[PDB]
Amino acid sequence: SGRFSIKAKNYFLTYPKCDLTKENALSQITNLQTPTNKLFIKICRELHENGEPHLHILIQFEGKYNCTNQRFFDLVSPTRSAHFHPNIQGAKSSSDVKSYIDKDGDVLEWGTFQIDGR
Repeated sequence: SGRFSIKAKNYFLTYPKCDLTKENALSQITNLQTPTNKLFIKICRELHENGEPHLHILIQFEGKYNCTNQRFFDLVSPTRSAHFHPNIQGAKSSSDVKSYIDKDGDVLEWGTFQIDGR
């Protein structure tokens, strides 16, 4: 009846068993346009206990972005003719992002984050 429409300032992409690198995702994500504006970009890789390679992404736009289409975050393999459909998730938190941001460790840092208000 309804449609998939997400509206949040924070968005998290999850790629299950995705052999996609942070560089490719960083380039694709970075090259990924938005109706708002891309501020900070945090890409961290994580492997599941299932032995499947997972990737984590955390971006924060200056304004609330409407992710009512899972075609924008559509990442494909630039080395293989395979497409991947990441799961878009809206962070109901605000600063909580900073908490996770602190949790560094072999990750790609792009852009500069800025918490509006205190």
